[PDB]
Amino acid sequence: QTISPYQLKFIYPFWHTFFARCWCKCSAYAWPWVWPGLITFGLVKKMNHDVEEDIRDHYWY
Amino acid sequence: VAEDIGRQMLAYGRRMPLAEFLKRLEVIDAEEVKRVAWKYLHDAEVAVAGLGPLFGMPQLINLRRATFWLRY
Ligand SMILES: CCCCCCCCCCCCCCCCCC(=O)OC[C@H](COP(=O)([O-])OCC(O)COP(=O)([O-])OC[C@@H](COC(=O)CCCCCCCCCCCCCCCCC)OC(=O)CCCCCCCCCCCCCCCCC)OC(=O)CCCCCCCCCCCCCCCCC
Ligand SMILES: CCCCCCCCCCCCCCCCCC(=O)OC[C@H](COP(=O)([O-])OCC(O)COP(=O)([O-])OC[C@@H](COC(=O)CCCCCCCCCCCCCCCCC)OC(=O)CCCCCCCCCCCCCCCCC)OC(=O)CCCCCCCCCCCCCCCCC
Repeated sequence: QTISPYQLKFIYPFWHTFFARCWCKCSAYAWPWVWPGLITFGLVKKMNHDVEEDIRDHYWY
Repeated sequence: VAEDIGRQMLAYGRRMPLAEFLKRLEVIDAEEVKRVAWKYLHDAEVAVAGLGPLFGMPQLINLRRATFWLRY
């Protein structure tokens, strides 16, 4: 059974189910994408902190 | 004939004589057909029912947009 698109609300259904769809997508991506990203971000900071200290142990008096 | 009498008495409230029907049918030409179809059938809603091996059936929207032409 299918209804003609000229006889349906076609934007309200998107928002009626917004919270359920957003929960499903964001829950799926959390562990696999976010957890490795936080680790990569931290490594970027540790790297930049060791570069500065290494410049002063060689050039500063 | 009896079916024609009874059916017309309920539908129209009267029986139409044969001569009247033929007079109304005579003055309908191609330009009057175009007027009526443009008003009721052109770019209109359709309903569909089917049964059997229907793997190659058109989409409802295909049938809906075949009610108008893009040529002209
Ligand atoms: C941040 C940028 C992104 C955009 C903004 C953010 C996104 C949301 C904006 C708000 C739009 C949605 C409004 C609510 C829903 C409306 C439809 C509807 O069904 O509502 C009634 C419906 C209930 O009604 P109903 O009684 O059940 O059914 C009634 C209908 O018959 C039901 O019938 P239907 O379901 O078949 O549909 C009805 C139909 C009929 O709707 C109408 O009423 C017809 C309206 C005709 C006009 C259409 C809009 C055209 C606008 C173009 C721009 C202007 C041009 C003019 C010249 C401008 C010159 C400056 O609806 C429409 O067609 C919707 C038209 C609006 C489209 C959105 C336009 C947004 C942008 C506007 C500005 C342009 C962009 C900027 C560029 C220009 C400036 C630089 O309620 C809902 O749908 C729930 C509402 C809750 C949802 C809204 C959530 C908002 C918050 C989330 C977003 C937060 C920001 C972004 C976060 C993410 C990024 C970080
Ligand atoms: C420097 C930059 C300059 C760039 C400028 C280039 C030109 C840009 C053109 C922009 C056009 C935008 C409007 C698009 C509407 C298309 C026509 C339409 O409504 O189709 C309805 C047509 C039938 O609708 P229906 O709902 O099935 O039936 C309703 C009625 O019951 C059916 O009632 P019916 O039986 O009376 O109707 C039968 C149907 C006949 O239906 C058919 O049997 C199929 C019709 C063919 C598909 C529609 C034409 C568009 C196909 C795109 C081809 C692009 C090739 C790219 C190659 C580039 C090489 C560099 O009648 C027609 O539509 C006849 C054609 C009308 C005369 C020609 C005007 C339209 C041509 C549009 C442009 C294509 C030529 C560009 C070539 C570029 C070469 C450099 O829809 C389809 O066939 C479905 C798919 C359509 C896809 C459309 C894609 C549009 C893209 C156009 C852009 C062209 C790309 C140019 C690239 C340039 C790079 C250098």
